[PDB]
This record gives sequence, structure tokens and C-alpha cells, in this order.
Amino acid sequence: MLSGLNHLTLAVSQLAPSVAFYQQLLGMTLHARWDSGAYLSCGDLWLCLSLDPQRRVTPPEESDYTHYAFSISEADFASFAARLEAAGVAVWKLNRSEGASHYFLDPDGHKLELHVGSLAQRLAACREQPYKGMVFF
Amino acid sequence: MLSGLNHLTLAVSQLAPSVAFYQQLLGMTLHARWDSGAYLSCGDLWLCLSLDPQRRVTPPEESDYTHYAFSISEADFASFAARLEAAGVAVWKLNRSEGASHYFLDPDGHKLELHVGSLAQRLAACREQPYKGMVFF
Ligand SMILES: Nc1cc(-c2ccccc2)no1
Ligand SMILES: Nc1cc(-c2ccccc2)no1
Ligand SMILES: [Mn+2]
Ligand SMILES: [Mn+2]
Repeated sequence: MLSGLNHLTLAVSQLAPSVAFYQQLLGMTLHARWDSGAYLSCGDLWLCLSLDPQRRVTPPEESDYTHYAFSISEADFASFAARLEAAGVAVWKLNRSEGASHYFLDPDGHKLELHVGSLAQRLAACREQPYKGMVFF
Repeated sequence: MLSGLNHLTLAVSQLAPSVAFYQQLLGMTLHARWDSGAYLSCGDLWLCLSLDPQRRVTPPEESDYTHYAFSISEADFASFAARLEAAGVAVWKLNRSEGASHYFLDPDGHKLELHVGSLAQRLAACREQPYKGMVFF
């Protein structure tokens, strides 16, 4: 059976600015780099940046809702969002759901999110106020 | 700071076949389903399937290398891969450039992977068989 996410791999158009974004701006740990990629960690997450000449710098209106959310504590959320804002990182959505969320773009337009709250927290809120058509299992 | 992937959200074009793929075929746990999405877990991974009219069924030659790998044990890897093959699940890559992996597509062409091994194990393997120009930190 499957036991979790093993790794997330993001195709990148330019390796250096992507390493700078994930390591220096977002604070992830850089473990290795090679001519066409890098390995970083963020808590348990194994992130791979893969240099790919097929990656387009993609405006958010031109990509679907697929996105990658990173955990942060409530206490740290506002200062991290302010850090991204200072760095000029673009926002692609405003938060309208439960739990703090900041929706931001990576240099290639990958859709990212900072989120505070677990699946258990979300399910508890949904049980009290179910979405349209919502069924629990 | 950031610690871990909070959740992975995949945009899907048809909710029912996608839920069936992740729950029935891949064995993930379905927690809730509503008219426009579903919440599943795979170990400690929170997966959200989000119905998105913008999602296109995308052939693998039309998308970049961005992909999502799920952990599986050495004992279960081959029989799970063979069952996906026998079920007609499409593939997108054959060459094992990052260890023991099986590369397959979801119904919308999201690039998925079964992988055996941790980041620490991949780094150890790379010390002996490094990618071109590899540096370790
Ligand atoms: N139960 C179930 C099987 C599948 C499937 C999807 C694509 C290809 C082959 C099988 N999806 O759900
Ligand atoms: N065939 C079928 C439909 C469903 C369903 C479950 C929860 C919510 C909406 C639909 N489960 O099986
Ligand atoms: Mn999200
Ligand atoms: Mn991979």
C-alpha cells in the first residue's frame, strides 16, 4: 500500500533563481545540486527541482487550480507572508476558507500556498458547515 | 518557518473517475466527497481533488516534468506496479534515473510515481552514482 508522499518534483526553467527562491527566500534546506536539478527538504517533504526546457513561465490565469501548500504555524504566518510581499512575490488568490492561507507563485508560476491547519481541522469545520453535496466516510 | 507539505491539491476534470482512481485503484483513504471535490489521505498526506473546469486531460508529452511520487515498500513495489499495468494505467517514463520508480498517469494526465526509498537513501546512492555535476551539502 502507499504510505505517504515520497517527493514533490517541480519542473523549473532556470535552476539558480528557483534554488534561491526555495532555499533562501522560503528557508528550505538544500541537500544537493547538480547540473540539471536540486534536492531540498522542508520538514518531512523531499522537494526536487528539475531543470526542464519544457517548463513555461506560466501566468496564473493560464494554469489550473493544482497547487502545493506548505505548513506554517499561526504564530509565524503573518511575518512569512510579509517576507514574501517584501520580495515582490505575486499572489494568485485571496483566502476565503477556514485556516489562514496565503496563495503565492514561484518564479515559474507554480501555484503555492502557506496554510495553517490540518485535514482533521478542515473536516471538523466541514462537519459543522458541510459544503454543497458533502458526504463523509 | 515552513515545515512539511500541508496538502497537495490536484485539479480534476471529472470528479467521480478521479475519486475512484485515488481511492479504489491506489488505495488511498476517502474522508469526504462533495459536489466539487474530495479529501483523501495517503499516510500523512492530505490530498484534495478539486473539480476544475479549466483542467485539461493532458498527454505526457505536452506537460513538463512536474510530478508527484508516493512511497511504497520494497516488498510491495513490483506487485503494485504490475497491477497498475494490468489495469491499463498509462505511463510516461521508463528509465529509472532516480532509483526504484514506476511512472504512471492519472485520468487527467497528472504525472505520478511509485518510489521505494527516502531522500537519505537517494543521496547515499547518488554518492556512488551521482548525477552530472553533483555537489552535496
Ligand atoms: N477503479 C479504478 C480503476 C481506474 C483506472 C483508471 C485509469 C486507467 C486504468 C484504471 N480508475 O478507478
Ligand atoms: N456512484 C457514486 C456516487 C457517490 C457519491 C458519494 C458522495 C457524494 C456524491 C456522490 N458515491 O458513489
Ligand atoms: Mn489549498
Ligand atoms: Mn520522481
